[PDB]
Amino acid sequence: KTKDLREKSVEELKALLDEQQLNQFRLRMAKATGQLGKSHEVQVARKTIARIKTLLTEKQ
Amino acid sequence: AKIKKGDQVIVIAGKEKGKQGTVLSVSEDRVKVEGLNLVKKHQKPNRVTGAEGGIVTQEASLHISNVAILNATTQKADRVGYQVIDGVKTRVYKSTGESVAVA
Amino acid sequence: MKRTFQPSELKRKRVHGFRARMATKAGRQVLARRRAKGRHSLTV
Amino acid sequence: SKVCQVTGKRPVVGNNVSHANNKTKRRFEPNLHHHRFWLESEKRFVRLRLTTKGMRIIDKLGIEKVVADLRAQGQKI
Amino acid sequence: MNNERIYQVLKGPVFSEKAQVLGDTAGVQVFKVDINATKLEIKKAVEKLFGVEVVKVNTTITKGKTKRFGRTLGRRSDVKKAYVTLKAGQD
RNA sequence: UGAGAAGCAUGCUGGAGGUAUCAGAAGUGCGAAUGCUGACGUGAGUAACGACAAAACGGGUGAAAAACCCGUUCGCCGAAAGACCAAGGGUUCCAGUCCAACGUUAAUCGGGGCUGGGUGAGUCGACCCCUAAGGCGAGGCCGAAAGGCGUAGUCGAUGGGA
RNA sequence: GAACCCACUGUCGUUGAAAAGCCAGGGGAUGACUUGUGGAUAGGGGUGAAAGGCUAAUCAAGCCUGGUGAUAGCUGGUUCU
RNA sequence: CUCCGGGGAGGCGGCAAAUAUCCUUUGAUCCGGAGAUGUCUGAAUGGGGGAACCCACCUACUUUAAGGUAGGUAUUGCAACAUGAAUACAUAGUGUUGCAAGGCGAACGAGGGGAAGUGAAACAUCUCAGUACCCUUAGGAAAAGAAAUCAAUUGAGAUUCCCUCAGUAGCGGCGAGCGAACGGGGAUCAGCCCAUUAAGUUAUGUGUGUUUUAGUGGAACGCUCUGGGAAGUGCGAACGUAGAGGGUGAUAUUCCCGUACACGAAAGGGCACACAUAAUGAUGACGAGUAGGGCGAGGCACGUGAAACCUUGUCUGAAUAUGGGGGGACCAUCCUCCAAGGCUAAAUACUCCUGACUGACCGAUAGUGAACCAGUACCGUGAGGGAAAGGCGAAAAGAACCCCU
Ligand SMILES: NCCC[C@H](N)CC(=O)NCCC[C@H](N)CC(=O)NCCC[C@H](N)CC(=O)N[C@@H]1[C@H](O)[C@@H](OC(N)=O)[C@@H](CO)O[C@H]1NC1=N[C@@H]2C(=O)NC[C@@H](O)[C@H]2N1
Repeated sequence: KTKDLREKSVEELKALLDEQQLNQFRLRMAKATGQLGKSHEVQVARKTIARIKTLLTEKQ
Repeated sequence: AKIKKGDQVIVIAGKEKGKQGTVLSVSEDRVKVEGLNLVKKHQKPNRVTGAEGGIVTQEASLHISNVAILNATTQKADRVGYQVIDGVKTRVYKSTGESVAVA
Repeated sequence: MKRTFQPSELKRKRVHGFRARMATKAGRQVLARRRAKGRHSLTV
Repeated sequence: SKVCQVTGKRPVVGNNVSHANNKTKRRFEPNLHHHRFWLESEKRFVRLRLTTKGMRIIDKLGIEKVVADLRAQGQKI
Repeated sequence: MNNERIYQVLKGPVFSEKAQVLGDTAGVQVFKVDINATKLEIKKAVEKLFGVEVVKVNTTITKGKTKRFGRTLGRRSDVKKAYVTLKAGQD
């Protein structure tokens, strides 16, 4: 996924960061309510946010 | 001198010495071979999940130094070497130099 | 009967506390000795 | 502290020695005191804490030379 | 306020008899929130992420327990709870 | 078996090391030091079970009830043996469940073990503004060094301020 | 004369309920009074209506760590044949 | 988390199993190198404070409400600039910007202060001892160092360290004790400058060499007996530039990991040499309040002694190369050196650390206080004091099921 994020530009990356953070909140809420059986998506989103931040500081 | 998850091996030491089978897993210095070195586990019944217990038979791991790959041509124990054929490293039989047969 | 220890957190901190030890060179030597000995707790 | 600005003299340690040769620690102190000197090149009085040997050196070399020398060593006169 | 803090403020719901009764009868939602969250922060977060109207927010902090698990003494973290009163009939 | 410190053989237990001869080096031999550490005896199933306000019975649960629960009686405190706040303590608070250890007895009970809950403020308190005793203290004065004192200031409630 | 602050007599207790108490009596109780909170004085120093009293259950020189394995013409002990 | 390199069948750290979701030959986990992020306290530095907390100000951008993002705001010293009293010029004072410092940490170095127990069979001179301790402050070492030095056939030739001289000469309530030098043998060797200013040292840049931080290949054993298990018994083979070591169900050169040996680097670091540019050496140009003297002390093996020589608290005070210092009171003669200005590597001292190797060192009351969740539990207001506690089995195969309770 790192390559896919890398071809994108700064504006698209900053938008993707907001979408991923909102998705992280939704996933946390679902897990807390107990309606989330598959649990690896929280780790995937948590790593995706870090990758986006790394690429952002690399490009700036 | 590697032993991999799909090899055909023969046991050279222990109570199973002289028998052969397919290795099921390699972890650290221990190897499990299907159908060999069986132990009887007295499994207690599980209150939460049901699945009442009983006496079950399952494989137990042997030390990696207690098995050797089986040479298919000669049906004897053998050691493993490495040769760089073309550009790739390949395991070979030390007795005859032929490439190890993938199972 | 009245015994010797009459607890008070403010007095404890003002007499034996971290800043009280830092205020003098002898207190800093006390902290150095306790760090060298490897105490899990430096001060009260 | 008791340091002469001109010579750098300071109290030193020694012994009182009695007739029975008992030895006790003591200090020798400089003949220190304050004195105002007229600096003509600056039209003002400069107050120094110095010894009588400092006054003798000032008599020998002139106040201007001594003041310039002390300034050259980082003394704020 | 930024969306980062907005998405970080709320941690999860509270499931207990008191929380259930408050939700059933009084139109009050009980949340676990970040230990450093303020009442205004919680109000804004709830309003943005659930599209409701908040009347007032009440917060409380419960200190963590210290228990002897096995041979070692451990301590749980402090938990801050937020009582959020909704307007009229919402949620 | 030898004069002795000791040696040799072998039954049982034990389950992986031991070591002739001749030389070489010593943390080389314990009963005492009111010796040091751990374990265990005698006293002895002896003294004692912590305010002489006081208990009795019916039913319940339970393996087991003088001590727990419910009920009917009796008694004690009532300027504290009742109800609160500060200090101090820190989950001892509430519910379910368990009884090995803790409770000077037993315990189904508990401030005990385990699991889950519980502390909602513009008006209460703290924080905040203000200062006392006192502390620290830019420059400064003094002192072998460390440092002592102190000006402008800055802190400091046990007091003033919705 | 109660609260509060003391501590004159006696029995009990003395491996105590308590490393200074209980009980029955006793003294002061608007004053040189009692008391909370927060401060100051540090060891040949402090403080003392003065007993060498008190200075964290320790006082004719507090406690801790170093000099230090102080010195002891003294006492004890010193291991197989 | 990203990039580069290595590696090639498994993995999601340990106590600590088990389960679920999963990841991975489109290269996972893991190893090495380089980057990104890096909350709060603590020199803590925006102010304060009972450490991990309370309260702020200014500027720019952004939001519409009671905010967000980024930056700046400590003190002291130095420099530049501006401003500026008594007081006329000035000066003190004040402000801004830039640069630097503070704190921690083993031992060794240098410097400022400096005991007593003890011994003398008592004790004061003396000893202990410039030791313990307190304080300031460097470097990889530091300090010292190129003769106003020794020697005494007129010879040696800077400093530092070791052996000897020698427990000698001496000092000493001539007690207890303290204790040299000359000369000789070694280690290491090196000199260069004071105003157009030297050797050297430190930074930076480039080049060459070397080393270091992952890794790859790596020989050769069968049968038989005892046995739960063979590496052990018996018989016969093979390798050796590899018979170091560890593991494997008992004791293995040939089962496994390795070992000898042969290779290996995208990238980064250390050291050596050479060149180039800065700086520094270097406010110093042959040394006057100096040498010497009186008084009081200190250091010299040397305690006032016949006491030379060095340092100076106090009072004084030259000559200045036809000059001056020393040769242990002092004089003469001879010999020797040139103070009152500097820089300088090696031989020497040490171990908080990193890697490799070793032990007639210990083996759980031993060895670190600590083999184990130890400076912990526990004790104390505090400084501080300070334990006990290792072993199922080769493999959990850790005892399904029945019975008493
Ligand atoms: N005919 C009569 C029949 C009667 C009938 N049957 C009924 C009856 O009457 N039955 C009686 C039952 C007997 C008894 N009650 C049962 C019992 O007691 N169970 C105890 C069960 C829990 C037990 N406490 C767990 C435990 O201690 N774990 C230890 C422990 O973590 C730790 O040890 C230390 N040092 O602390 C560690 C050391 O590294 O080892 C662990 N363990 C390990 N095992 C592993 C291994 O082997 N290899 C690999 C690694 O996994 C190893 N670690």
